[PDB]
Amino acid sequence: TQQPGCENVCYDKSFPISHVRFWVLQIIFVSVPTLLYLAHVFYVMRKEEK
Amino acid sequence: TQQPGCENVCYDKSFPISHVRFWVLQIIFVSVPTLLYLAHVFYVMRKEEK
Repeated sequence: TQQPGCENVCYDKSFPISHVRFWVLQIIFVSVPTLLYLAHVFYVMRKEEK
Repeated sequence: TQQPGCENVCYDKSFPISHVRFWVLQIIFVSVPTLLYLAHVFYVMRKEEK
């Protein structure tokens, strides 16, 4: 098309969120509970030491 | 503007009819009664001849 601004609005409609950024979000939210448990058990060990 | 087709629609809005063509219409409609009278009196003369 020759319509100004049509390309990026159509791209935005086609891709609400990028694939790689969505996968980054997925992997980060998957890793969050593991890091939470790691830090929690580390501080539990610190409490046990004292 | 970069909008396709805006230039000619704006030209059409600005100039509903061209100036020279409007003046041609004016002069032609002004001449019409003169030609009508000329031909009419010519045929009246032809009738008078016979």
